[PDB]
Amino acid sequence: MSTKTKTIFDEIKAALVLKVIDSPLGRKLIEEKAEKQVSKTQEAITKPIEQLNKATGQLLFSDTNKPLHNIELEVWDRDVGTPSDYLGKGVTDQNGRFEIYYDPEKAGFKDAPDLELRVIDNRVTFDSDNQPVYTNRIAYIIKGGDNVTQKTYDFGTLTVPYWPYDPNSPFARIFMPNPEETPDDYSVGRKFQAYASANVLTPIKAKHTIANTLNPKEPSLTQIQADYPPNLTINLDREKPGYTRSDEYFVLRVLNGMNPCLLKRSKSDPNQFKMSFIWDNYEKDTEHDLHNVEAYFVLKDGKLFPTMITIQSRYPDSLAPHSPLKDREVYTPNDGEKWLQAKRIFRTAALFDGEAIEHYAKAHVQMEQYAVACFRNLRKNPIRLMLTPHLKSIININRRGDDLLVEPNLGLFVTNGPLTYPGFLQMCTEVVATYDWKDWQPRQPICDDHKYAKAANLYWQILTEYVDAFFAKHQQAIADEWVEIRRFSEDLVEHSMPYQPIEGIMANTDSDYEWYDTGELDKPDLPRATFNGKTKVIRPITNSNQPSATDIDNLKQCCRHIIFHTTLWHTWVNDSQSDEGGELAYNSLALRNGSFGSETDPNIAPDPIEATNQVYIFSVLNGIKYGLLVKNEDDDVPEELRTALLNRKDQFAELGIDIGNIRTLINI
Ligand SMILES: [Fe+2]
Ligand code: NA
Repeated sequence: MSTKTKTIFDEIKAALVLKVIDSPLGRKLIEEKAEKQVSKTQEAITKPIEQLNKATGQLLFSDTNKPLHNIELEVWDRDVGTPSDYLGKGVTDQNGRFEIYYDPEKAGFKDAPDLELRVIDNRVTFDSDNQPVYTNRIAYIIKGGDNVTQKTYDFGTLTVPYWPYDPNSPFARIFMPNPEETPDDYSVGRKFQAYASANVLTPIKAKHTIANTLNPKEPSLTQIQADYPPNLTINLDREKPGYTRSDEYFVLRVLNGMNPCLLKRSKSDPNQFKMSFIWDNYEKDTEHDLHNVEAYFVLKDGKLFPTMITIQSRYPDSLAPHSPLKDREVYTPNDGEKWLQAKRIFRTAALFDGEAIEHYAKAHVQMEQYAVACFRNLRKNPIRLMLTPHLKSIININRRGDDLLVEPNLGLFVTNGPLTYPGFLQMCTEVVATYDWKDWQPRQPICDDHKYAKAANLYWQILTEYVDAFFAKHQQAIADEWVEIRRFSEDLVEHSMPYQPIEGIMANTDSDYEWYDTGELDKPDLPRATFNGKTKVIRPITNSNQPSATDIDNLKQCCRHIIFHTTLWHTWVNDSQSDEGGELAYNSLALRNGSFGSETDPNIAPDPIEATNQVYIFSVLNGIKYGLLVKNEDDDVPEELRTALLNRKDQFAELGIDIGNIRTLINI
């Protein structure tokens, strides 16, 4: 086997690299990498303006050719084999035009400056006394004329690749071939936690992988499970045997698990509920099985009990979408082990769906567009201070997932998922083509045990208070620089997906059943705009250069949406990955060879390498936990939000939630 040797050397290689980085050598390089990307903020050139010289011009985005507005510019002298010299500061106007006053005399050495224009980025931090701290970063450098001896030097109109859009993605994403040159890097802490976690967990996965080549049936599932730390379900079953396989727990995790199911209620019998996963739209891979599974529940006295689970499976042959299905089967809670096996199958469909749609699609992809637009257009406007800390760093993790999670042949969700890469992708494009911010609100609690709904609504009201307060406080500044909000809106609409009414797994085909709550769902009746000849999925926040009641409310809602999904939602879906899928016997992204058998059957379960990679990835992804609202390890979370969340600590406690476990952003 040609693959065995290279696989081994690759696992070894990975291990060694992690040794190097998770060490003094690695840490020094990381920390210094962080320190160099800080631009020393220069002081104003106080001197008579007549005695000063000037440089003028206009800056445009390289991809939209729109003005690069309100961005800081520094005039420097670039000298060969000599340190550069600072000559003057200034900003672009809303048309990207600039008239920088610079002093040639800070040349010192030469008779005339050889000009160099720097585009300057910056992050805002709050100090001890809650006052803004501006930390610069060099965004771009343009070479200007040499021997400049004119009292006005003009660059004219130039383009700048500032946060460019990826033209090869079906999604609005940043263009980042080299993730090593991100314009928004992680914190050194986030990096350190990552490399540490990986250094602990990777030698295990490596051991298993190397072991698998020596014997394709080894290591056992028992050995793989043992060699990793236990998860929630293992612990639970260690206290009370078989608890997590019970109906009560099945329902609880359907409601509040990693994939918190938005159930369908019956129109005739409002006590009847169901959840459908149908994959007729998608291409099955050759290894795993595919199951159209539907779980039915009844509501009795504020409790949800499972009534049946129907399973309709693809033949192993049935690869292409809409290929033949085996006869649908029906399972009730008294059908014993076939009932238990049905519950496991449902769990796996729910886990793969949860990772594709609820996680990767709804959280990562949907929020990246807001990130890119935000950092593209929000500078002078206070809303920046409100949005950036939640949208920062997400470009990094998505670009990483391009290799780690959703790579055409090596990514976990593709490989371990029952679909081909085109299938998984199709799920993603399908749902993201319908995600908008307008009139969006969290689902309502079906019952008292519906923890996620209660949690989500509480958090939502917190966000409402926060947003209202913030908008009130910075009203004048928000209005004064509303143009930024317009450019923000325009970038969002223009770069979003073309709208496409829902289809596939998340589309209801049932006449009897309707979504019990529609607040999170797509509102097709609400008008959407058109760009480039297609109706766009994201609705515009504004189309005027000054705010109005409508426009302001629009912005407030968009802000609520963004903050909600970048904090609580992603927290919930991501940090629940171990709890749902840490134990192989209980859950996986797919099943094999009929999917029916005892949960100890290694033929049904993932093969050793898929298994170990499953547990590895879940444990890593939930094991890295940097960036929490309460902890505020980056000192950039506006204090109003913090105090709003802290104020409501105990109501969250009453739902078994620590507000300190709520992440600030998406960076894992
Ligand atoms: Fe994530
Ligand atoms: Na696959």
